[PDB]
Amino acid sequence: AKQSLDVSSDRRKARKAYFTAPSSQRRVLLSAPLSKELRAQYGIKALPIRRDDEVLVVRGSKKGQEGKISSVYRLKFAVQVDKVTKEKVNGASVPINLHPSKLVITKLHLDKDRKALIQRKGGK
Amino acid sequence: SEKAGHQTSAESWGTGRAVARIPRVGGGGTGRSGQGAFGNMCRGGRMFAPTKTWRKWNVKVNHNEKRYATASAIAATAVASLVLARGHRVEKIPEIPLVVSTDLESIQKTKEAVAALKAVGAHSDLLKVLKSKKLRAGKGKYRNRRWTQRRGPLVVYAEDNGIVKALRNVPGVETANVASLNLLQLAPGAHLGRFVIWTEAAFTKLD
Amino acid sequence: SSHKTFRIKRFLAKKQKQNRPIPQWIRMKTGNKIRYNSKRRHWRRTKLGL
Amino acid sequence: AISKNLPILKNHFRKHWQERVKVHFDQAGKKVSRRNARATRAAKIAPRPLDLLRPVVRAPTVKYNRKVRAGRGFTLAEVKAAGLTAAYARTIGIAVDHRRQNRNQEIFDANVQRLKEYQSKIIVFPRNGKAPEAEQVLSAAATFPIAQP
RNA sequence: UUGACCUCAAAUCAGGUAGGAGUACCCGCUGAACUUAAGCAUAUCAAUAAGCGGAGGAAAAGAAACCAACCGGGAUUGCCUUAGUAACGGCGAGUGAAGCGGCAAAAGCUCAAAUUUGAAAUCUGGUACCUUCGGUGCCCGAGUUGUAAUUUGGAGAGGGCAACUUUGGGGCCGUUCCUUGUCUAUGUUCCUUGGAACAGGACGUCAUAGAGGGUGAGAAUCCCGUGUGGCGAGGAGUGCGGUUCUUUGUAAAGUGCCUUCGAAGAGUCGAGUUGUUUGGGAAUGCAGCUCUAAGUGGGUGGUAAAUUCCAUCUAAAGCUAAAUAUUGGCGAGAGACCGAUAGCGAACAAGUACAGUGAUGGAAAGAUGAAAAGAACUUUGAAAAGAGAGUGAAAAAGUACGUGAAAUUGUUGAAAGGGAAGGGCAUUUGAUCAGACA
RNA sequence: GUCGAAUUUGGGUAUAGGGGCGAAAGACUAAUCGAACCAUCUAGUAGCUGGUUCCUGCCGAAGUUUCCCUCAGGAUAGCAG
RNA sequence: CGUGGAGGUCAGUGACGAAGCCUAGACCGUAAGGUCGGGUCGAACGGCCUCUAGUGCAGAUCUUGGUGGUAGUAGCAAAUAUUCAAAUGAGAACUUUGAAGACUGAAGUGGGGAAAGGUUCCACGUCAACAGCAGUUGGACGUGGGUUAGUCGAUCCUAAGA
RNA sequence: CUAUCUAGCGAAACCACAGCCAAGGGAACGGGCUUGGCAGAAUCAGCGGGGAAAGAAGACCCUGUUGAGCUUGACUCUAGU
RNA sequence: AAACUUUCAACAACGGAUCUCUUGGUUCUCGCAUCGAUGAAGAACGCAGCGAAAUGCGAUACGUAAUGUGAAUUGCAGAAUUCCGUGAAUCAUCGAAUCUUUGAACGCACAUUGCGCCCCUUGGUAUUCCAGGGGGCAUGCCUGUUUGAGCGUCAUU
Ligand SMILES: [Cl-]
Ligand SMILES: [Cl-]
Ligand SMILES: [Cl-]
Ligand SMILES: [Cl-]
Ligand SMILES: [Cl-]
Ligand SMILES: [Cl-]
Ligand SMILES: [Cl-]
Ligand SMILES: [Mg+2]
Ligand SMILES: [Mg+2]
Ligand SMILES: [Mg+2]
Ligand SMILES: [Mg+2]
Ligand SMILES: [Mg+2]
Ligand SMILES: [Mg+2]
Ligand SMILES: [Mg+2]
Ligand SMILES: [Mg+2]
Ligand SMILES: [Mg+2]
Ligand SMILES: [Mg+2]
Ligand SMILES: [Mg+2]
Ligand SMILES: [Mg+2]
Ligand SMILES: [Mg+2]
Ligand SMILES: [Mg+2]
Ligand SMILES: [Mg+2]
Ligand SMILES: [Mg+2]
Ligand SMILES: [Mg+2]
Ligand SMILES: [Mg+2]
Ligand SMILES: [Mg+2]
Ligand SMILES: [Mg+2]
Ligand SMILES: [Mg+2]
Ligand SMILES: [Mg+2]
Ligand SMILES: [Mg+2]
Ligand SMILES: [Mg+2]
Ligand SMILES: [Mg+2]
Ligand SMILES: [Mg+2]
Ligand SMILES: [Mg+2]
Ligand SMILES: [Mg+2]
Ligand SMILES: [Mg+2]
Ligand SMILES: [Mg+2]
Ligand SMILES: [Mg+2]
Ligand SMILES: [Mg+2]
Ligand SMILES: [Mg+2]
Ligand SMILES: [Mg+2]
Ligand SMILES: [Mg+2]
Ligand SMILES: [Mg+2]
Ligand SMILES: [Mg+2]
Ligand SMILES: [Mg+2]
Ligand SMILES: [Mg+2]
Ligand SMILES: [Mg+2]
Ligand SMILES: [Mg+2]
Ligand SMILES: [Mg+2]
Ligand SMILES: [Mg+2]
Ligand SMILES: [Mg+2]
Ligand SMILES: [Mg+2]
Ligand SMILES: [Mg+2]
Ligand SMILES: [Mg+2]
Ligand SMILES: [Mg+2]
Ligand SMILES: [Mg+2]
Ligand SMILES: [Mg+2]
Ligand SMILES: [Mg+2]
Ligand SMILES: [Mg+2]
Ligand SMILES: [Mg+2]
Ligand SMILES: [Mg+2]
Ligand SMILES: [Mg+2]
Ligand SMILES: [Mg+2]
Repeated sequence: AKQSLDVSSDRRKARKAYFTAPSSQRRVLLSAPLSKELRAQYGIKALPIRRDDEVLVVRGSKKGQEGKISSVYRLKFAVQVDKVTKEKVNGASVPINLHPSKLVITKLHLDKDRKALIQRKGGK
Repeated sequence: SEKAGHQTSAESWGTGRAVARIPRVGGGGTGRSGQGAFGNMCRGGRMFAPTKTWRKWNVKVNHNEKRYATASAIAATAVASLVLARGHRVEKIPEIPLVVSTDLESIQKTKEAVAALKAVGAHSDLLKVLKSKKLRAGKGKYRNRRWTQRRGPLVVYAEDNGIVKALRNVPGVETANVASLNLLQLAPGAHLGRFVIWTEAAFTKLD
Repeated sequence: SSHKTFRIKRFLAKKQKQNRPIPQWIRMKTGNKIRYNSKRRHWRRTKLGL
Repeated sequence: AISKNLPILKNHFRKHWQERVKVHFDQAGKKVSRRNARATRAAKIAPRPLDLLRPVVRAPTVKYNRKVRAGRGFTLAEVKAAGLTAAYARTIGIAVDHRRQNRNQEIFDANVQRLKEYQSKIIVFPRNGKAPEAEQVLSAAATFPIAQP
C-alpha cells in the first residue's frame, strides 16, 4: 500500500502522466524482460528496449516468431520487428506494432553505455 | 461554483412577443442569443438551491453513549451465532473468543504471520477475502473506488513489536491496539459479530 | 480604397495568407483530428471590420 | 409573519451574511501544523524548555478573586529578592513584567520561592561552547505547577 | 577691485530613484439605491456594491495617557465564552459591543529634551590599492541653525567610597533545510474458451511491496511503479555539533552604600459649535471653523454641574517575529461531488467562430477497430456511385463510422372503414399462446 | 409642393443622458426617446397570474366570529388530522 | 414501489456474452412495479440488511434539440425581347462564335474617380456545395501570376477646432 | 401581366382532438352531450356564411397600500443668492 | 374489388435518446512567496523541406550556447556517420546569449511605417550638401560636481 505523501493513487493523474510523457521518459516505460539464458548470464530482470536487439514474441497471434528490433516507435508506445509484418491486399507490406512487455530479449546490443548500465544495476 | 449559471447579462423580454417571460441572452449572431437563462429549467442555467459548503458534515455523539456501542460490539464478538451470521467462516473454530500466544506480537515477516493465522483456524476466512474481489457496480469506479472485497479477521494486540507491519499487506486483515478499539471495525456496516483474534496480553488488559 | 495607409495594407496582407485550405499531409499525422479549416473567410460573406 | 404561541426570535441575518461564512474544515489540519511547529521549534531552538517560567498572581474581580493563576512575569522587586538582575533573568528563561507591583506579602513570598526552586533545578551551560548534552524537558509549567493556597 | 556667506537657477553634469501590471487576502478615502418597515420621510439594507489612492507574503496592531474597584490584573492578534446580553431604536421594524474566565502564540524596545568643549570624537562621494554584499590610505564635501558616544521614566545622570564577576571577530569540516539523480522482491508453468488471456481450472513464489497505471477483456508475481533501505550531485542559511587562525583591551558591561539632581513632545490637550459616525445614551470616534492651556501638572474612572477626596495610567515622536487572513500566483495530496443539455462559458485550433460604430455580447462541437488491416482486382455507368470480390472476431463497425430509443417516413403482410377517431362491460369469429398429462 | 434662395449638399469640427439639440412636433439624439445604449448592484420586491413529478390504505373540511388604511390579504376562534 | 451514490453481506451474475434497446410472446402483484423467453448488442452489473440525496413529469404562451400536418401547396408575373445555325460536351431555352431582331439614346445600361470593400483583377485547371429553373459558364472551388514615380498624391502650411 | 395546366424549384401563418344540420337543456348563442333529420370512395376551380378564424398576457374601465412624465404656498428638503 | 386512411409487426429510413466510457470541471486540505525603466502584463507583424490554426520562437526566429540522459525523429521526403561516442532526440534540465515593431514607453510626432539634433566612422573631388554603419537626446525628485543670478548681504580695495 501507499505510504508516502509525495505519491498519488489518483487514476486521473496517472493516466495523464502516461499519455503526456516526454520521449525520454517513454524509454523507461518501454522496457522488456530478458530471457532465462540472459537472466542467468547477466543477473538482471529487465532492460529498456533498444534498436538492433534480438527478441522473441511470447504473447498474441505472433507468438513464437523472432527477429531484430528495427524501430522503437516511442510516439506510438510500440516497437517494430524486421520480419514480423502484415501483407496488404495490394501486395504492400506494413510493420506490426508490438508492445515490449509482450516480448523477451534473446540478444543484447552492447556498447560502452549499455555495459555501464548493466553493472550499475548489479549485473555482470 | 457560486457563479455557475449567472455569468450572463440576460434580461426578460416581457409579454407581448408570444414567448415565455424567462430572461433571455441579448445580442445576436451566435445562436446563444435569445436563449433562456438563469432558470433551473433552462439549459446552462443555475440549479435549484445550489449546494453549499456549510452543510453539516460531522455529527456529534455523546461520549458515554459512544462507549455503550463499543462495549456491545466487543461482547458480540464472543457469540458464535452472531459471528457466523456476519459472514465469517468460523464453522470449525474450536473456541470463541479465540486467544493466541503473546509471541504473535513479535512476528516480523508476512509469510510467518499468515502461517500462524492459518494454524489457529483462520485459513478459511482469509481465502474468502481473496475470492471475493470484484469490480464496483457504478460511477464510483473512476472516483478512486474501483474494487470491493469482504472483511477478514481482526487481530488485537497489547504491544506492537512487528505484528502491524507483518499483516499490513494481507488482504482483509486489520490490526488494532486493545486500548483504542474502533466501532467501525468491530461492527462493519453496523453488523455485529466481527471475527476477532486476541493475543494473550491483550485479552488480560481488557479488565 | 486605392488610398490606404501602410498599417491597413499590412493588415490585409496577413488576412490573405491565412485564407487557405489545410495541407493534406497534416491529416495523416498520428493523433490528428483536424479535417477542415474552421477559420476560412470569403470577402462577400464575412467582413474584416477594420 | 406572526402566528401561534411561539417565542420571539432575533436571528440577525438581514445583511449579506453568506459572503462571510467561515467553516473550520481545517481543524484537524491546523492541529497537525501546530504539533509540527512545536516539534520543529523544540529541536531548533535549544535543549531549553520551549516556554518561560511564570509567576502566580491573584485573579481580579470579586467573582474570580478566590483563585490564583499564572501571571505574565515576575516583578522587578521579586527578581531582586531572588538574587539576580532583570536583564540576566530574561536570558535564563524567566519572564519579567515591569508594570506589575507587589502589595501582598503572601503573593510576594510565593513568587520568591518559585524563583529559588527554578534556579536549583536548572543547569546553565557555560559560554565557552563545551555544552554537555542534557535531556530536554519540554514544559517548565509542568515541572513547576501552580497550587491553590 | 577681489574673496566669502545666504537664497535661487542651469547642464545629454556623476550616481540613483518613482510611474505600469496583478489585486483572493491587507491599509485608507469616497459612497448609493433596490430591499425591510405589509404605505412612508427617521431608521433598515450599510458605515455594504460601484468609484479612487497605497502595500506585503502576510498586512495591520503592538510594549498602556489600558482594564479595573478586586486579596487586583498587565504589549498586540486569534479561538471558546461573555451575548442576541448592557445599550441604541417613528423604543416601531430592527440593531448591538466591552471588562473578567479557558486556550493558541509569546519578545522586547528607542528617539527629542543634558557642554565631547583638554580638542566633530560622526558621515556621503571621488581616487589608489586590496582578502570586493566590503576594507584601508589620501583628497574635496556635508555638518556647530548640532553629526557621534552617553540616558528614555521599568528609570537614569553628575560626584564620593568599597569590591569582585563577565567576552571579540573570522576560516575549515560536520549537522540541519531545500532542489535533484541512481540502485534495491516474486510465474508470464500446464488445461479449456477466445481475434487477443489480463477470463476459468490446476500447481507455485514474493510480501515493511495485494496503492495506482500500462500492456489486443477483471494482471501483487509481463512492464513502470509501490514498500524498505543504500550510495551520490548542486545550493541556501551561521540555527549549532566539532576543529582551527587571530587577543581583541591600560577596552566594554554588570552589581553595593552615601550625596546632589532628575531635562520627558503646543494651534496640541481641552472647550464651544456644525456635519458625519457609534451599542455609547446632557453627546463613541473622526473632521471643519472659533477659542486656546497647565507643571505636586495632564488624561481616564460610561448622567450634565459646583465643592471635597480617592484610584489608575503618562498623550500630543518612533521600531518590532509568532499565533490570524487569503475565490489571485506557483507546487502537491484528496472527495458518500458532476459525468458531454451535467460539471467552469470552454473535456475539442474557447474567450475561439460570429454580432455590434462602440462599451460589450458570446456559442455549437467528445467515442470506427486490438491493429487501417481505410476495401487490391472484375464488371455496369460520362461521373457520383452500384453489383461482386476482399480485410476483420464483427462491414447488424465503411472516415455520413460504438451502442442506435421516440416523434416522423418507405416497402411488405394482416384487418377494418355510409359526415371523425379512440374507450367501458359481455360474447361470436380469426390469429396466437402457457399450464397437467402421474 | 418648391426650384437662385431663410437654397441643396460632401468632408472637417463642436455640443452627451435629467444632459444635449429644437423656425417648438415632446420632436430628434445609430430601426431605441414624456429621459439613449452597455455592464453591475440583481436571483431587486410582488397581498397578483401560471406551474409544481410514484402507488395503495384510513380519517376528512371551510367560505362563519372579533380586530386590522381590513374589502383579491392577514391575525384570532371554529371546523380537521 | 422505483432512481444516482455509500457501509456490510450473498467466497452473487458475466466475453460459453454484463448493461442498454426492440419484442397485439409467457408469469406474479389491487397498484406503484417485478420476473422469464426471443432478437439486437459488446464490458460491466445485481439480490438482501442499512446509510444518503441535485431521487420519479403531460402541461408552466416551460428550456434545448429533433420532427410533422399544412404541401409538391402559396408562389418563382416591375425595369418593351427574343430567334436561327454551328462549335463544345455524358447532358445546352441559359457557355462560345456567326447571323438576325431590339434597347440604353451623351443628366446613358457610355468613359473615369472620392468614401467603403480587400484580391472580387488576370491565366490555367475544375462543378460536390453556392448563382431561390438550369449550367459545360461565373464576383463559385483549386493552383499560380500581377500594383515599378525627383515631376501624380501623402509628406509641408494653416482653418473651425484639438 | 396574373390566376389556370405542365417541367424544374419550393416556404409560412396556424394546429387539444377534430370538422353535416334543427331544437333542447347547458357558464343563459354546440363540431362533440340528449332527441330527431340523415348519411357512400377519391377529388378540381371558385367563394367569403361559419369555425364566437388568425395576428397582441385589453391601450378603454376597475382593483393594487405597483410606477413614471408634468403642475402647484401638498408634506419634507436642496444648488444658488 | 383496388386506390386511399388508420392500427400492429419485420426490414430499411430519419434523428441522436439510452447504456458504457473520460488526459475535463468542481470542492476541501497542505506547502511556498517570485512582475516591471537591467523595459513588465498586453498588442502587432514575422520565423519550418512540405503549415492555415493551436503550441513554440524573434532576422541567431517550432530555435543558439551550456548541463544531463545514451540512440532516435516519424505523415512523407531527406540526412545518414550521429552509434564501444564531447553523441541521435518535436527528450529532459537550464545558470550563457539572441530578443523584429510596439507597449508604464522615454528626441518630437503617430488615422503618417512622418520629422529633427548630437558624437564616432565610411563613400560621393566635402566641418557646411547627400547617403551607409555604430552610439546617443523624456519627466518629477534626491545626493554630489561644475557654471552662474540677486545693493538678500559681509569683509577688504
Ligand atoms: Cl447545501
Ligand atoms: Cl469483477
Ligand atoms: Cl485596394
Ligand atoms: Cl478550464
Ligand atoms: Cl454590442
Ligand atoms: Cl459620452
Ligand atoms: Cl406489485
Ligand atoms: Mg450549469
Ligand atoms: Mg457523554
Ligand atoms: Mg447503471
Ligand atoms: Mg474567391
Ligand atoms: Mg455587403
Ligand atoms: Mg548625467
Ligand atoms: Mg482597511
Ligand atoms: Mg415599504
Ligand atoms: Mg410589500
Ligand atoms: Mg413604494
Ligand atoms: Mg468596492
Ligand atoms: Mg511582491
Ligand atoms: Mg504568518
Ligand atoms: Mg508591520
Ligand atoms: Mg512605556
Ligand atoms: Mg492585554
Ligand atoms: Mg449598523
Ligand atoms: Mg461618509
Ligand atoms: Mg461614575
Ligand atoms: Mg449623558
Ligand atoms: Mg508600526
Ligand atoms: Mg458544457
Ligand atoms: Mg458486434
Ligand atoms: Mg452506429
Ligand atoms: Mg418509430
Ligand atoms: Mg401635445
Ligand atoms: Mg433602435
Ligand atoms: Mg426565485
Ligand atoms: Mg368518512
Ligand atoms: Mg384570483
Ligand atoms: Mg445481454
Ligand atoms: Mg410496440
Ligand atoms: Mg469494447
Ligand atoms: Mg430536481
Ligand atoms: Mg409519469
Ligand atoms: Mg415532456
Ligand atoms: Mg400536472
Ligand atoms: Mg410549448
Ligand atoms: Mg403553384
Ligand atoms: Mg407576385
Ligand atoms: Mg420584365
Ligand atoms: Mg425608351
Ligand atoms: Mg432607342
Ligand atoms: Mg474575372
Ligand atoms: Mg438553382
Ligand atoms: Mg444544378
Ligand atoms: Mg345546431
Ligand atoms: Mg337556449
Ligand atoms: Mg367549437
Ligand atoms: Mg349533437
Ligand atoms: Mg345522434
Ligand atoms: Mg368565414
Ligand atoms: Mg390582461
Ligand atoms: Mg397588457
Ligand atoms: Mg387594501
Ligand atoms: Mg411615484
